[PDB]
Amino acid sequence: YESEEQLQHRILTAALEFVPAHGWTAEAIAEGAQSLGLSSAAASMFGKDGSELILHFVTQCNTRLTRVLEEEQKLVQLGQAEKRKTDQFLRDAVETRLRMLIPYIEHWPRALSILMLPHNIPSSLSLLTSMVDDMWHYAGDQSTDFNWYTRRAMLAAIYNTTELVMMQDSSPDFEDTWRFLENRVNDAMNMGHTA
Ligand SMILES: CC(C)=CCC/C(C)=C/CC/C(C)=C/CO
Ligand SMILES: CC(C)=CCC/C(C)=C/CC/C(C)=C\CO
Ligand SMILES: CC(C)=CCC/C(C)=C/CO
Repeated sequence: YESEEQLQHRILTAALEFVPAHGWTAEAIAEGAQSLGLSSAAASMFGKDGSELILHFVTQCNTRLTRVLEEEQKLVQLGQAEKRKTDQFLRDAVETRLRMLIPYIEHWPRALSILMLPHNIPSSLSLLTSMVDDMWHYAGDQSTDFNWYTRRAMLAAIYNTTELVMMQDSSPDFEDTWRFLENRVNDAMNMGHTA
């Protein structure tokens, strides 16, 4: 027994395994359904342009991030890890989140162009905003903050800038991307005295 919303969630999760081979397409969705033992006809629950699969992927990545940040916070509470200052915390959080893209990196510029279509932009912006909100919550944010916008605008700019750099990066294990991110974070957290 399971609801329709749950059923569609499970199919789209399974479809992700096939995006590397087939792109953000109905074909990936149909392979996902079949990999679960359902009919390929279950792809007909979804559109053809890939928007639902991509938005599903972004949401899932944001959920995985919060679970990672929760786990890391628990290590801190048990005395197994140091509490990181904000610059290192943010660098690690953005890296954790962007690494989730590595298996899909050849397809990620295409996904970004689809997330920017007019009918997707409100949802893509909500998801970005929720992501940076979450990151700041675990970085130690207070419920009430006069710097609410500045913090989120800055962190969104670091994230998106680094994402663009990563789509050009051929260095081993994206070395050059994480060095860029480190510099962007260090400069944003100490903007008054940057080079
Ligand atoms: C603020 C503008 C103009 C674009 C950002 C919206 C966008 C392209 C989001 C892509 C997906 C993303 C970065 C998700 C993070 O949760
Ligand atoms: C690759 C495509 C089609 C779009 C790039 C995604 C965006 C919106 C990048 C701009 C984000 C940025 C560099 C800073 C925050 O606005
Ligand atoms: C774009 C901003 C600042 C917030 C997301 C818009 C919104 C309230 C969506 C409801 O799901």
